[PDB]
Amino acid sequence: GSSGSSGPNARSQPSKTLFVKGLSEDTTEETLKESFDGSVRARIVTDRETGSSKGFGFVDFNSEEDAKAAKEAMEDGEIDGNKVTLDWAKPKGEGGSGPSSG
Repeated sequence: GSSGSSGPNARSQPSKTLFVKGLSEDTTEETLKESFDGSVRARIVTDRETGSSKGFGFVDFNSEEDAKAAKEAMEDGEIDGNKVTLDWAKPKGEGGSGPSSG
């Protein structure tokens, strides 16, 4: 039962835009936006060869807070009958430099 967290629960501050991966080639920014009750806008990536929705985009929020609160909601949500994974749009680097012990 013991359940409870504080803050973003990460090393650095959270992101305002939520990364949504696992959409349907048809999934439009429209269905992606609504999916998150609170967001202000939505974006979807498209291929340059085929010119069709790759299957992932992003959801812009007024603030990291609103975004997070929306992430937990759609945490296990599925857009257009398809499971989607929400993750904080954050880079990585030239491989793996940053988080370490010694």
